[PDB]
Amino acid sequence: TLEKFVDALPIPDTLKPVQQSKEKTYYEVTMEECTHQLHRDLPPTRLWGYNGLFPGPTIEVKRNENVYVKWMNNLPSTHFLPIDHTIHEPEVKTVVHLHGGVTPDDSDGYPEAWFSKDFEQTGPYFKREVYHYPNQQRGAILWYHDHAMALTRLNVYAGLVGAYIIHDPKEKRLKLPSDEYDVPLLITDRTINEDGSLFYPSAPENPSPSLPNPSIVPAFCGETILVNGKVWPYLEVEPRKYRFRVINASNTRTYNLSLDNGGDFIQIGSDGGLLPRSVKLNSFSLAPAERYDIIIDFTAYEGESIILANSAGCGGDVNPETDANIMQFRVTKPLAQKDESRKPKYLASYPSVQHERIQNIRTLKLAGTQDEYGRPVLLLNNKRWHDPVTETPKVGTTEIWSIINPTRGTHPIHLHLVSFRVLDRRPFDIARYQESGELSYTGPAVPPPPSEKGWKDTIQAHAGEVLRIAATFGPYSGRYVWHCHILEHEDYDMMRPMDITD
Ligand SMILES: CCn1/c(=N/N=c2\sc3cc(S(=O)(=O)O)ccc3n2CC)sc2cc(S(=O)(=O)O)ccc21
Ligand SMILES: [Cu+]
Ligand SMILES: [Cu+]
Ligand SMILES: [Cu+]
Ligand SMILES: [Cu+]
Repeated sequence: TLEKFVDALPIPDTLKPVQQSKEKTYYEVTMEECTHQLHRDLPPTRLWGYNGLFPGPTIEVKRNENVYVKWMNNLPSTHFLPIDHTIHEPEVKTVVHLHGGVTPDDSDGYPEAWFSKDFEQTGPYFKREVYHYPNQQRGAILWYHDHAMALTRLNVYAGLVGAYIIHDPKEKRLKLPSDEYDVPLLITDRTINEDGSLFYPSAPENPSPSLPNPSIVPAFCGETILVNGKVWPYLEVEPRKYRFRVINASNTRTYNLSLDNGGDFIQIGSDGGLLPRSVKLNSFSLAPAERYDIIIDFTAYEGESIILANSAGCGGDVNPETDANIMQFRVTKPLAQKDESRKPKYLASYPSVQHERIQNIRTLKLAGTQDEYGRPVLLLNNKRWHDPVTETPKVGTTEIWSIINPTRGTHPIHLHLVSFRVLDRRPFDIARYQESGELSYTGPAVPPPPSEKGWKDTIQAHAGEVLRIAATFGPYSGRYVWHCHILEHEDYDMMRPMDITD
């Protein structure tokens, strides 16, 4: 296996606009098949990249900056990863979703607003080529990726991901580490063949001969961990405070991260922006699509090599030699200047300041059935994607969603458009729920830890629990989605439409 910590961490370039004025910023991003070396000892890997880059370029905006991005498909007409034709027209369909984006519906990248090369064919919900992001939201770490119906796991695995950072200039005063000392970390697990080509499985192992070929799989666990498009890389840092925007851009894998010298992370931010108060943590779980905005203070570790480690298994216990490792920091870079950054305690106003009336309470179950080939089909509330819409909140109103998970594992549940608050989690009797539908608690409600006291948009719903969240649906109305962000689940078929009505 590949030797750890021999390639420098790439820092993706910030995308430059094609046109910019005070009224409007316009970008163009083209999806391209490209080859890049993922490790010193591999031949170049054929990938699909935004502007031919993996990850895609980092886009940086200000709060309320009036942004447009023409996302274009210039990919080949055939995929290179295995497509299962029985879970759902051109073969290659793409659509770009800005995850976390407070976005009008027709710029949100609905799964059925896909487009093939040069927009030759378009899905039935396509309206526009040039997406509009008015960015009328809290400063935060967002990220962009493909969201095409029934291909999301493949197109994302192929390399279609990037970071998108919204900067609110009212946050400048906190003096958090900035510029060179503010670094995104997009984490993606991959399996890589000897010839350097990506491996994505064609079928579960020990395929029942009942199975079609290719067959979707319910979960994907990569052998190797990349950050910013390199296998187990190293970052030289100066002995001072750094901010990192940590984004789990992996298909299935959840990470549980720590520093091997026992140092602390200082979490300043969640999916939806700055927490009200910074939190000192030794470790943290980060499931697909969650983001953690953290300060790491390398001040006291000059000269040290410090591994960002991982304790969470994927399909097994972590292997100390492989997936127990993420990346390595080397505190050997000389100070370019005095560390004037800060790690304040007092970051933002609490979400609990808000007093909204509860218009409605939805009860949603995570469940599934079995198809004609014997495979698990994962379903939100026992509905298929294609069934008539049932989650129909009214614009401007607040709902509590109770999410009941009687399955064996966690699902990271994600709602488009909004960020939301975490109210609490509560264990329940699974066997009883499965036998009779009746909901009996085995213990009291647990409120969120401080990490979850701010704004979230992707939230881990653990097994044998009920999770309650509270969201205000707005400011736009329209047609959006909600889904498990395990892409293998999402595509079959753990994704529903969500209509925010007027
Ligand atoms: C429940 C969702 N889910 C999986 N489902 N797939 C299943 S469950 C299952 C049971 C049987 S049985 O009934 O014959 O026993 C046969 C086939 C099955 N398959 C098909 C292969 S695999 C998975 C891994 C992780 S992890 O990777 O994050 O640890 C997380 C969540 C996951
Ligand atoms: Cu996403
Ligand atoms: Cu999203
Ligand atoms: Cu799931
Ligand atoms: Cu989504």
